[PDB]
Amino acid sequence: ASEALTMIVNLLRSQEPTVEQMRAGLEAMAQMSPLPADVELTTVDAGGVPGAWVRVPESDPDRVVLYLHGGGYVIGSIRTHRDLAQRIARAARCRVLLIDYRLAPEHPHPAAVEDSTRAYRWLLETGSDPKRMAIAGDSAGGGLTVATLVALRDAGVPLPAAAVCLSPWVDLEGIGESMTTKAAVDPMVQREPLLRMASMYLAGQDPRTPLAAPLYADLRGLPPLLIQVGTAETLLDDSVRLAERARAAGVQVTLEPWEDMIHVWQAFAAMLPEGQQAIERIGEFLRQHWQ
Ligand SMILES: O=C(O)c1ccccc1C1c2ccc(O)cc2Oc2cc(O)ccc21
Ligand SMILES: O=C(O)c1ccccc1C1c2ccc(O)cc2Oc2cc(O)ccc21
Repeated sequence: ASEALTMIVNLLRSQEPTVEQMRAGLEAMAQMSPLPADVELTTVDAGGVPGAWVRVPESDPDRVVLYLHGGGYVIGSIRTHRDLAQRIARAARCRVLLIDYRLAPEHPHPAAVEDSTRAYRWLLETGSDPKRMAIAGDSAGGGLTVATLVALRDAGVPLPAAAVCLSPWVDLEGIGESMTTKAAVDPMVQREPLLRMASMYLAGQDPRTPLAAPLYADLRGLPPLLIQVGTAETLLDDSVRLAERARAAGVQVTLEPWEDMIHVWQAFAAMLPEGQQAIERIGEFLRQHWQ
């Protein structure tokens, strides 16, 4: 991989923090991403879920990604993922709706899925067309993407044109082979912090609850899925198992394992070339499915 990957890995290598410390730490890290001056942010009440529109000059205003941020269902915000959102808006030439879905442990499962489905229904109510829509998310948000599609389908809501999972988290038990075999080469995600966040999200519910852990959900009738994942990830086998399940359910899956990439490497696109290349691919995938 690019020499820039070492710079990122060193940043990650330099760190039992409380939830408040984890949240503040991510908000602090996000301050380092300068938001380009051509990015227009509009805060909105997305049908009872706080949100922000992210638009850039070449945003086709009728095309919309509902973006679901990562953070283990415990941390992250509209602000932490605003840079990833503006980069997707730019590559996909669309508007992005970022939502502040309810977080655990304060608001356990299924609050995140209630919020994501409510925001999607609100986009429909306010005139967005599903054939010009997609849902996308990273890590916990990638699992939330799959759960949101399952929940919308089950409620008879029309599904979007496509969906995008970046290093999705879909196994809340961490029993993928890669959780052991890639532990040595993953500088961000290990089994223990995952299980702690799963514990906060589940609040004693079955860890195979389908809308929490969509590795166990019925995926039949989902729209075309792009899964991007790094081979230097403990969560590699979450993407592999998700692709297996979706394909067995007849879903059109593109599984893209990026050699040597780390967890949500797209987030480091300002300094990591493979990050910007992966976002350009997301843009191409979405524009393909919107044609
Ligand atoms: O990053 C910013 O926009 C900013 C600018 C001036 C003062 C403070 C901030 C923020 C900020 C700076 C340091 C830090 O540790 C975190 C941090 O978090 C936020 C969060 C916001 O919602 C909104 C703003 C900030
Ligand atoms: O590490 C786990 O398996 C786990 C699971 C559920 C809740 C909390 C944790 C733990 C945990 C979470 C992340 C972290 O940074 C530190 C941490 O440490 C421990 C230590 C334990 O002895 C025992 C458990 C944990």
